[PDB]
Amino acid sequence: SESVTCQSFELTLRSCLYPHIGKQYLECCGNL
Amino acid sequence: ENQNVNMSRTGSILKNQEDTFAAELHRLKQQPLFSLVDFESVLDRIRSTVAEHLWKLMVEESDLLGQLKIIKDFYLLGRGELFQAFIDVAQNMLK
Repeated sequence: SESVTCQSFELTLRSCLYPHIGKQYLECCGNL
Repeated sequence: ENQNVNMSRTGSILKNQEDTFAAELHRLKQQPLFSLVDFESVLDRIRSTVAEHLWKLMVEESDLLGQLKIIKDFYLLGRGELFQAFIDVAQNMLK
């Protein structure tokens, strides 16, 4: 949409990747 | 951020106040100038709606009114008889 409402920028995407890691780190330990 | 993410003050995982915050961001960046009233009247809105949601947090999780009369009864000694039996016994072996 707009850049200035998306602020800013790369630590928000990185804090999206850590639950993407997390949804495998949380589901592996259930199987262990 | 430490304990639990649905316990946030602004409303960040659990509410939609941060999209109101996004609207505030849209309002405050395109302005080329700066003054005092426009900056500080919306310093209310990032504070006041945030200052009430944590008040509506700690009422229900704790029974607020419980321990905050209990902790005063231990220090200002509201239960007056309930410590004198301690004082009578603690006198005879603090000698």
